[PDB]
Amino acid sequence: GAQVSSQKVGAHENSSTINYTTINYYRDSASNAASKQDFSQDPSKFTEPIKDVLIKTAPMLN
Amino acid sequence: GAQVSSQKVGAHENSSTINYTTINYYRDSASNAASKQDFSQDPSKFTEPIKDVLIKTAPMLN
Amino acid sequence: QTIDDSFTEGGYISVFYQTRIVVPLSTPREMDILGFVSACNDFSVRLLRDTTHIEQKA
Amino acid sequence: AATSRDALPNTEASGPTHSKEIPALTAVETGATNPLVPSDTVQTRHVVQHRSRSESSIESFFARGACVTIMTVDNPASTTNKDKLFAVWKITYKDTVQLRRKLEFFTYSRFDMELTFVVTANFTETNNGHALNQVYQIMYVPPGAPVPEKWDDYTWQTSSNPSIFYTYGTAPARISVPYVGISNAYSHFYDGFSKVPLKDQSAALGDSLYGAASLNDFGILAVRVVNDHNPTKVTSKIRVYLKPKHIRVWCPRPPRAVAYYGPGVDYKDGTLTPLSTKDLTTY
Amino acid sequence: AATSRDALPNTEASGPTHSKEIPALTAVETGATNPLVPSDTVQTRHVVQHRSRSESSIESFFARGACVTIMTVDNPASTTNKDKLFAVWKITYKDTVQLRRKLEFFTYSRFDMELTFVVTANFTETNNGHALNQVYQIMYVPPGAPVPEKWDDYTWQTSSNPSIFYTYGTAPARISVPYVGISNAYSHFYDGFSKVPLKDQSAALGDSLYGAASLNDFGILAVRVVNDHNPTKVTSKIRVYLKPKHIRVWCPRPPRAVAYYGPGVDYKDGTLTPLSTKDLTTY
Amino acid sequence: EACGYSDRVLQLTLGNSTITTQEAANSVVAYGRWPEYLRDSEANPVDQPTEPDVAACRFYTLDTVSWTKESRGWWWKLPDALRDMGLFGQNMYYHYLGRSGYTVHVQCNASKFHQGALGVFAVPEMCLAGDSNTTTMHTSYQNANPGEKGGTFTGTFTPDNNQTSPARRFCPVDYLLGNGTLLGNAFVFPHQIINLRTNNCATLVLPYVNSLSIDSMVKHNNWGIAILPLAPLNFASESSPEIPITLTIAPMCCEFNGLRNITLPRLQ
Amino acid sequence: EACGYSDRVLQLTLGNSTITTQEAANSVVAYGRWPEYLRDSEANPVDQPTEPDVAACRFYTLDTVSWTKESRGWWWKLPDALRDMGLFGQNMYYHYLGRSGYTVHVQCNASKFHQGALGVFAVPEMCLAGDSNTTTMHTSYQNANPGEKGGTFTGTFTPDNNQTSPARRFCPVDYLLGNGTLLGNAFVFPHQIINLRTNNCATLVLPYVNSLSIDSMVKHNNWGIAILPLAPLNFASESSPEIPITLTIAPMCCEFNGLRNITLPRLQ
Ligand SMILES: CCCCCCCCCCCCC/C=C/[C@@H](O)[C@@H](N)CO
Ligand SMILES: CCCCCCCCCCCCC/C=C/[C@@H](O)[C@@H](N)CO
Repeated sequence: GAQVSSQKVGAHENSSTINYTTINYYRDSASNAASKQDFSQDPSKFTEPIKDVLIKTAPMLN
Repeated sequence: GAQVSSQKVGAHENSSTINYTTINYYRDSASNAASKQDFSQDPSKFTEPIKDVLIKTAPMLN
Repeated sequence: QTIDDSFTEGGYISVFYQTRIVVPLSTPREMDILGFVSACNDFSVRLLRDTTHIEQKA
Repeated sequence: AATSRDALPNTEASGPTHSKEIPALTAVETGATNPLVPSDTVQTRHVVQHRSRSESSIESFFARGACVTIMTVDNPASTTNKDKLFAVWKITYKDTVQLRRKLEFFTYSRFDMELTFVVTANFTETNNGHALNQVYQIMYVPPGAPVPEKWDDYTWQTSSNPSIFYTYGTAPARISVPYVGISNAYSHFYDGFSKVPLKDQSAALGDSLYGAASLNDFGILAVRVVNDHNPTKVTSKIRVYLKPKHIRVWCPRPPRAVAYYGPGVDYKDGTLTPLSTKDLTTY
Repeated sequence: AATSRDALPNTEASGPTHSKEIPALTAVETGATNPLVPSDTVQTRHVVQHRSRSESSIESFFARGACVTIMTVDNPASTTNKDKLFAVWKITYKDTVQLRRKLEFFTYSRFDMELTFVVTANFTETNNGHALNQVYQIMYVPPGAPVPEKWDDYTWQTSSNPSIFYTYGTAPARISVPYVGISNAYSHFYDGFSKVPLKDQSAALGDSLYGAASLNDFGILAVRVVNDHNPTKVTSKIRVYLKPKHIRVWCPRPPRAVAYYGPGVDYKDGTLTPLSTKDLTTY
Repeated sequence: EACGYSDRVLQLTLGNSTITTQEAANSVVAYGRWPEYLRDSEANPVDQPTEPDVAACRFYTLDTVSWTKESRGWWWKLPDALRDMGLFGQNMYYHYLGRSGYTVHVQCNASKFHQGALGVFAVPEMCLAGDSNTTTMHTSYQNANPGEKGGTFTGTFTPDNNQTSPARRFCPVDYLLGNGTLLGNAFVFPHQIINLRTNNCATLVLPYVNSLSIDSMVKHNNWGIAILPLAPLNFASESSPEIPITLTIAPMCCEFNGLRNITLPRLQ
Repeated sequence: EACGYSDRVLQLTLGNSTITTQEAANSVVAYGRWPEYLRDSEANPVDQPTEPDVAACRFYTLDTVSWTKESRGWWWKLPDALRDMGLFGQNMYYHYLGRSGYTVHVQCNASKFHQGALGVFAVPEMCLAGDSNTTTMHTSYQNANPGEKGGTFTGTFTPDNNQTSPARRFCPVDYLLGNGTLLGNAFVFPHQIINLRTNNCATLVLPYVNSLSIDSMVKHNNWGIAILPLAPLNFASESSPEIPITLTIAPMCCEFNGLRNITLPRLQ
């Protein structure tokens, strides 16, 4: 049941992808650690909540 | 996700390559131990920084 | 740095009159301009830390 | 598909412009924010972007153990006239300000809760007698269950309730708790009441607190020192660290600008002037 | 392809020579060092080389925990008139000499940092009273964050800042830290200033320290004893061991030949004569 | 459209009511989410719901307020503001539970010679600050819910000092959004700005927002409509000008559960 | 564009500077020729040229002048007017030879109740008439080159009479284009008209014009920018109205040859 993943490597030694192994000991999801393998989304719903899609090169008001 | 490598063996017992097993527990590279699997390079950039490559058998100045 | 620092200084943002605010008669010679700031898609932050903008003296 | 730790968009080489296209010009009145980028208003060079928003992600932003309360308990000498002091704390993130302000950047939230307990003890009297290693009992009493009235009454049996038996000097105690809300998400804010004041019915009866839902959201934490009364009195303190994991948040809000005043949004006189003096034309 | 631990080049059998080739002769003026080997100036035998440069590699050279500072904190009797002493240390490798001299063999550096904390405590007064096992709180306060003013003020909540809760008598505390520099590499040396003195502007204003960049490079380490004031006073010391891992270095330099005098390259009178007396013609 | 069509000119139609506008700055849809009925996968109350449709899902025009040099701002709460509006209020009171979205149309016209900017904001769970410094969360149900006439913001925080017989009501200070946070940031919330020189009004399409699929409309207000003067009203030279701000709102895809006898609240 | 685009609304961007305009009468490109670098087939000076690019090829805003009922007109010379402008002036003085095109943007806004028409003209080799009737071609280098502040036209020719110590300067009469020819005909030259009722400004894109591929920028001025009131400024009823005329100019595809020590001219 071992879950193997990739570490986004910062400062590399004078020493190919590096990995880290994770295994869940408990039956309850809540007991589990944070994956940190999270997703980004486009701000649109907040920065441009307007009915009629807007084109930056053209006049906002027309 | 286990990383198996070779130990450069020093003083051998009256007892074929010997190996050691390594596994990364953390998601962050920084948390990881030092591989010590490092590389050497030729001193040239410091011992012979001269524009015109030099041949030891011949006159340095010509 | 998220603090006042000579070494990591950002520079100066200033505003001026290119020509001049012109208005006809029967109209207000004075008006207000509102200003807004936001981050471009190339913007990011790091090294999470506790803020000074809130406290609990006691 | 876009990962929190993926490199931000590269800056593209941009030359001069003499066109009918007006990116710089707009109308904030519409409710929208101009999606502009350096290359739209100035001549830019080509730049390969390596920077990431990894550390600013919802999980990353809260992925830190925060102190929500300090519980005080004790174990006196059998003789003392005053009762053995056992602690009863009503679970919440509002007794302290730091974590509360962060969670409050948003209206609704959802998450598995990780509680870590740091226990420290000490001697109170210029005495010299000693005390054997203490064992604490942290009992979780959910709304409805018999709340303890004595450091040693029947309730501490915990037949059904979850109890943590911590041993002094050992690695700080820790337990995980699922998303236990009676709603589809925790409400950082409730613009209403738990009761409806009915005309036909006496004023005092239909009355209730503003912004307050379940009189007893999540029950309480009942802590005590299991060890029997000791000749020499020893006072202990239990610091509770709360960390929100596997977390999700909805509907963003402007951060708390002025000193917190109670469990609600209420502000208090003399604290309403946050901003400092700084002239319009001074750098 | 050549590994740090690969056997050095074998010595090749070399016979007599009567030629126009002049290896022994050269010209250091060019800036270069004669790549000569025993077989070039003398008759050598064949030797199979087993020796390695494994231990002299950049990582191997620094792969050792070095003491960078000693923090002093305490926990007095409630009554004492003087304040409970909590420590505040500005993070750096220059407070001590050993590790600093090693890092300084080079201009620029890059590396993940491993901090190990050795904590030792003791009694100060010819008293006889005792004290329950102490629990230390090592809080990391980055530049900009509210620096603690009291062993017990609001800042210790560490809602966002990283804190290590160490328990006395247990295996020395340890944490890892990535390459956190605002630059592409740490600068062991900065031949310049954080400010540009502008004519048109008052002398005192444009002034700044020589060789000093960010007034606050990496923030500070704020340490305290979490336990409440104890009748009998106990003084503790926190020794911080710093080890540079996954390290890289650029532009080599001549080692510090004379006694360190402050955070910069400054030397002080009376310490400028390192070398000892030894005659030109004496073995 | 080369054919004529434009951002500034719109026509909204719900049930037997239609709204027209020749000077609009487009329209805003809160969090990009258009109002919708409760899905089976997300449903809670098992009983056949009551969906008034056109009878309630139409445009109600509240009491017109007056904007002046002195005005600090106005506030309303949903559904509270519509509680007495025809068939919508009737169905809201007859049922234990109810959920609803809204199309908020704020009307405010003037002249090419007038100045001023109205900051129109739609705030989820708009909890406001009380008038007391000796006690907290004490604002009475009657005062927290003004109904159609709504409430107003104050440029100054003046604490209720009558400990004996407390006013038990809100003290919403303008620059602090009436809730402890800086107004300058209210823009993170679904909104539009009514800038006299650019537009007659503001149109906000609000979805049903909440920690629950459906709730008590009488006990709890889902949305808060805050209107503050970002830039003060100003005309030609008149020292004390004035212009009306008319607020028209329409419930959407609204539905109700737990039917019983009508709820007669103690609103005074 | 049914999408929105229009002749009146433009956005010009050069280096780190950007100009916007919502009320323009299109833009003019002198003789239909867009500024360009010196071609190999047409090149003269054999040395590797200095091309400042973004450092000099950007928008410099000169000192804003005031337009009134009394104003007879204003004049400037290129490159003279930009001689003290950041990196462009520096590179111009350090080199023996230099060539450059320009994007001239004349800004002048008012109100729907104001009247007036500014005749903005780009004249090649704009040689102006002197103040002397006893001698000719006598106007001194210092006076012929006003720099950024430019010069001005006169409704009347008044001869320098001080034979002993001559003013040695220009007497450019408005109706004669300051050079012996009738103003009414200045339109044969690359130009635009700033008619208050129609537009805020005038945009002229000027190419490098001259009998030579490249020349002495310090000794010789290639272009002359003449601004005269075709129709006098006029407002509501005010007897003495006023409006600013701001002149912003940007060097283009500019390049330099014959590098040496900096040229320190006797400008006074
Ligand atoms: C032995 C230890 C057991 C610990 C038991 C803990 C269970 C109770 C956890 C309740 C979580 C409350 C988190 C905050 C919720 C608030 O925001 C609410 N007012 C919002 O809905
Ligand atoms: C709970 C413990 C957290 C520990 C936090 C440590 C983060 C700060 C580490 C800073 C590393 C500094 C290393 C030396 C850098 C100097 O050489 C600089 N002057 C050079 O750029």
